Amino acid sequence: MRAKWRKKRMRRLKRKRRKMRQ
Amino acid sequence: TDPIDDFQVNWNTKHGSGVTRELMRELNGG
Amino acid sequence: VRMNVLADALKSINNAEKRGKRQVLIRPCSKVIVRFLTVMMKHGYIGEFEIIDDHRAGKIVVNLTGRLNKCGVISPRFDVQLKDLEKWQNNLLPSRQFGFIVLTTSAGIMDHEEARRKHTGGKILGFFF
Amino acid sequence: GSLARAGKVRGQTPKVAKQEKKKKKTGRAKRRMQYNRRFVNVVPTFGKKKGPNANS
Amino acid sequence: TKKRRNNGRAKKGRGHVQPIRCTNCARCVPKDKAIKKFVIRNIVEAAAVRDISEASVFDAYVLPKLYVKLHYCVSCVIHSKVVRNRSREARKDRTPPPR
Amino acid sequence: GKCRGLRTARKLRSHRRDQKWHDKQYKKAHLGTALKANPFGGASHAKGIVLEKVGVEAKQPNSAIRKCVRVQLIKNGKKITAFVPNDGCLNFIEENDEVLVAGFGRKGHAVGDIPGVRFKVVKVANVSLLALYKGKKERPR
RNA sequence: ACGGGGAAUCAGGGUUCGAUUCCGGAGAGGGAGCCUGAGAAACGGCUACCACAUCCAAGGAAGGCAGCAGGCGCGCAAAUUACCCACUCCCGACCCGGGGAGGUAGUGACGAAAAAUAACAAUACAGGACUCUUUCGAGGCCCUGUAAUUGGAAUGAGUCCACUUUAAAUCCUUUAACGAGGAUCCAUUGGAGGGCAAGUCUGGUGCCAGCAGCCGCGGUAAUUCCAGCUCCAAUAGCGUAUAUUAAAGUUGCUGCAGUUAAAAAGCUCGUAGUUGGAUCU
RNA sequence: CGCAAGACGGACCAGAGCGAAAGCAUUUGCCAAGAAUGUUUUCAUUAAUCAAGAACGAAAGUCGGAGGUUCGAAGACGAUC
RNA sequence: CGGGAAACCAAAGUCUUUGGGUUCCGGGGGGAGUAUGGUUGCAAAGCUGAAACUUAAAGGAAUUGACGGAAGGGCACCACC
Repeated sequence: MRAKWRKKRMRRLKRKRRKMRQ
Repeated sequence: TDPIDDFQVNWNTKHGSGVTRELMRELNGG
Repeated sequence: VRMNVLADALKSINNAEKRGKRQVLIRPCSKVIVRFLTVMMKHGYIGEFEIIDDHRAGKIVVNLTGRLNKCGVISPRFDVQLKDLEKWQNNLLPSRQFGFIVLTTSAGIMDHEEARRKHTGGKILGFFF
Repeated sequence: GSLARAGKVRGQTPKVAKQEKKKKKTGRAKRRMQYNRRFVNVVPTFGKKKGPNANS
Repeated sequence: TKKRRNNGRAKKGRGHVQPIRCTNCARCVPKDKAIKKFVIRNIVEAAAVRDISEASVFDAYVLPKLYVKLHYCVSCVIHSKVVRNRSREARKDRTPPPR
Repeated sequence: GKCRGLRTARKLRSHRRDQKWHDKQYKKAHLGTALKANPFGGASHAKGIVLEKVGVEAKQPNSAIRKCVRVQLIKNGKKITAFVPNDGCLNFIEENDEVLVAGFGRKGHAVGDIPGVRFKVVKVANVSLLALYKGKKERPR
């Protein structure tokens, strides 16, 4: 996987994780 | 068994390491 | 900026000896530089040198006999005791037959052999061989 | 990951008894025998550097 | 590993160079890096020069020329065969082709 | 470059102390996290109870079935898979008996083609596996 | 994490360790408070509470081994419920009494030192050794040894005597009597592809069983597994698992590295820090 | 033929210049700054690098207000596959 | 000159003949710039930043070949025209 796209996927994971955590 | 011939033939086989040792014995005190 | 003018002088001498030159121009001059050069010259490594007097800080033109392999400075000037001198000679000198460590002692600036003769430790200035 | 085969080869190997042999020397005598065989005996070596356990 | 000492461009002593557009693909390519061709071509092609000259109202008209500056990206300049790949040694030759 | 001053001892010492934490062995041996994660807890050996026998497949380049036992340590109750070294030695081990288990020789690292196994059985039922293997001793009744 | 003296390699520099017999400190299941006394916040002193725990006729009474031994438990992990004040010292009203301090002990391979398991033939042999006259021929002149034909000499391991030793004693030492020819009075532990010393010999197994720290070996002619023989490494000692040191100039003070292998902050000011030009007899 | 909007500043334009970097190109004027050079001017170590702190920092992105030509993530279609 | 593994670099030289001053910073490859804590931000996110576990290599420079829906020049009715 391209490193930029790996970072984008990780950032989307973090966005969902911070969405679920309040 | 020629130590040099054995080295030239199967230095790159399962017996390459032992064949190298036998070659070094024939040449010098290795 | 330029600190440790002795380091610059010794580096210039070393670089000119590597290049095979007969004379090197050292500036600025200093008392410690002159003493180090005198210690070098007493042992036949460097030959005669002339101090050019400009009215601010002298320059020195040093004739170069091809006898010098390396001259170096030791920074910082570690205080060396007479019992730690042998370790310094093993670290710095090519052999025990030739090569000198130049110390600065209260008895003046001299090589390690003289410093052991006068029973003085001091501060290490550099070395030459 | 069947454990049924375990010690199969040590099980099916023919059992050969150790032959009875003269006891070997120990200590200084064993070292003396080694020294005599390796440095006092020159006959086996004509200069081809053969190993002590060469069976070919 | 560094292929070229100038990094394939002509930028020394500056940070940013304004981009231009490749004449073929409209790619954004820096002006220093881009491959530039200055084409000074007759408006009338050499085959049609005689026929246009005869039909000229004015004798000795000397027909005009076309002045078009061409900017190329590396991909389009290589594909168009304006530049070619060269050996590791011949790459350093900066002399323009004698033509 | 590095600082060379007569009064730079504190800087050199602090830099070395901070840079030592970028050494894998130093961080492992001084952080204390690898110690709590160690099933042996810093011990060389441990005694456990054989929960079951398991055969782990060798790593890809060569094919075999490695006779291991899943053991539970007595000191901390942790679950451990330990290799039973020689051949037929899995038959010397019965389910639910005490075994003395040591490391595999690489300080917590897996050894050889056995995947994820860093422990080996030394004694079973207070008699060494080598004595049972060589026939010097029999399994206690 | 009790501190130190100090302990584990020597290039130089260092890195780890120090519960542990000497010195200092602290504690006596956990806290706390006291009496006596010169000296204790004492625990082989007391008084409470907390946690455990002993006898009881159930009213009550009595506890503190991190002293020597011994138990249980915990564990990978550690000894005898022995003898004695003869020594070293200590204590007392004391030349006289006492001391599990301390000294002495049938199964302690923690570790360290010394050191057995053999030393000397006629003989055929593969031999060679000072000018060997002969490939068919002096070879205890010098040495090695396949040995189902040899031979005497030496001695301690052991068993016992004499009580040397010692506070009755064991032990070393000493003297006697037996005690060695498969001197059966029988040395082991790990290996034999390489690293790394030493068999692509034989049988079995056939990517199985297993070996293998690493690289690799094993898929019917395995130099690597299971074995036989032979070989070699150390040797009464070897293997293994962990922690640690050197190797590691892979923590670099000596002494590393930072374009592309891991790496110089996007850039510039800036306080502390570090460093700082010549010049005095 | 004109008119109006925003955007941009071709060719000249270079292994040329300037800036700490990001970056900077139509004319003219104003404002403050700057390097180098020249100096037989002045001060006379006032310096170098810099934890802490601080200024600036392409593009994209966010919140308000204008503007909204061109291009254009998203999106809507059309296409050999 | 010199240095580097070389590519290359008048610096990436003046380095086992190793010390001019000073800041930042790396320690096999993954896990991972992830989790968590703190801190900044409206948000997007920024800064600081592990470990368990996993692995014998990953990687750098270059050399030969092979291959290229890469270029140049040639050739063949087992190619085409």
